[PDB]
Amino acid sequence: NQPFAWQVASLSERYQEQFDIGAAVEPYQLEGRQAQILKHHYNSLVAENAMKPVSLQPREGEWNWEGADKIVEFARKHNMELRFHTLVWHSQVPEWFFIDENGNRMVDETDPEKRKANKQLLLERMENHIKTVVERYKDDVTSWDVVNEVIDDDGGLRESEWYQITGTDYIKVAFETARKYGGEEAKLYINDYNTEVPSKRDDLYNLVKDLLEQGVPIDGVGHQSHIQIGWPSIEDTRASFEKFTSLGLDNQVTELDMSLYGWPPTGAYTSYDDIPEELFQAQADRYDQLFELYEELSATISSVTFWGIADNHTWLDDRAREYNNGVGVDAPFVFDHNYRVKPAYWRIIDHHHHHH
Ligand SMILES: [Ca+2]
Ligand SMILES: [Ca+2]
Ligand SMILES: [Ca+2]
Ligand SMILES: [Ca+2]
Ligand SMILES: [Cu+2]
Repeated sequence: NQPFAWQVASLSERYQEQFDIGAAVEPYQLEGRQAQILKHHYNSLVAENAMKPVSLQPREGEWNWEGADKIVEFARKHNMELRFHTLVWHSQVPEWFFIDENGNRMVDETDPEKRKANKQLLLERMENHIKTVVERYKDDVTSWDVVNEVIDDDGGLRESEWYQITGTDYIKVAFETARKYGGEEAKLYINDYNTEVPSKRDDLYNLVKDLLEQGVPIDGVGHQSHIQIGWPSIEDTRASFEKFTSLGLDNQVTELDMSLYGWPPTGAYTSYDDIPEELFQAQADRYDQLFELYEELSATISSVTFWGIADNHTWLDDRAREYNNGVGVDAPFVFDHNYRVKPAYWRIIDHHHHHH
């Protein structure tokens, strides 16, 4: 039976001078064993939910800073980098953004003069959101996820309310506004998932190149990295990192977890004790290879952030229950649901270098 995460060598120290090791957190996890785990193993942090647009400005001019501030205060106290998730997103965004001064839905507007008015009103609202946030946190944040999931899985830009109302300008303006209030040393990222899929990678590459050629201040690309034990391939991961490095962009892994399952995640285990040890071994093998890659590419990667700390709190539990009639569990980390280390931990902390 394995030792507890507080009883073993630090992950962040293992990867000193290669990349920071981060976790996504909620304010209420900043106590007890999870706080202990954070200090011991991570040197970087991101708010799982406290800094998303809906959390911070749920109605116009009503600002909810308290939870965000707590994460910032803990990062200050314990010398952790802080990434900001997220300034602009089609999801988890208040609907008040997309309603005009008459109470009408901007997406439904038909007359051109009013569509242009709506685009300017929406960009002003977006710019004000970003200005207030960045002015408040600019000295505490070291990477900004400026826009999140702007590329569609079937080829284009995502046809969200932002896109339908502003076209591509909400992206140009979010970056220019972040740069303006954040200063030159703010690092501005575009974040997305399935960046390893050739066709999505290319669409992001095209967007970003095009934005860079227009002088839009993009410093890096964020790779959410919601992966599985058998997908995506190391080769495809490698190709993705290198394509963006070729534009002179930093890469960060922003939301790493490795599901035990495929897609859709049926049929999930309903108990942690039901998970076979061969599956955990496979997870360890894959993490080893993944972190060997990261290391191969560490000049191109500034930060690797897991989307949580230990298996007892993961959005992947929700997603298992969503696809399995409300029951089901996932175990995507190197620390288990009781905070004990898993086979994956030993395989990413180790100094093995014999290749495979
Ligand atoms: Ca750092
Ligand atoms: Ca690095
Ligand atoms: Ca779990
Ligand atoms: Ca290893
Ligand atoms: Cu190995």
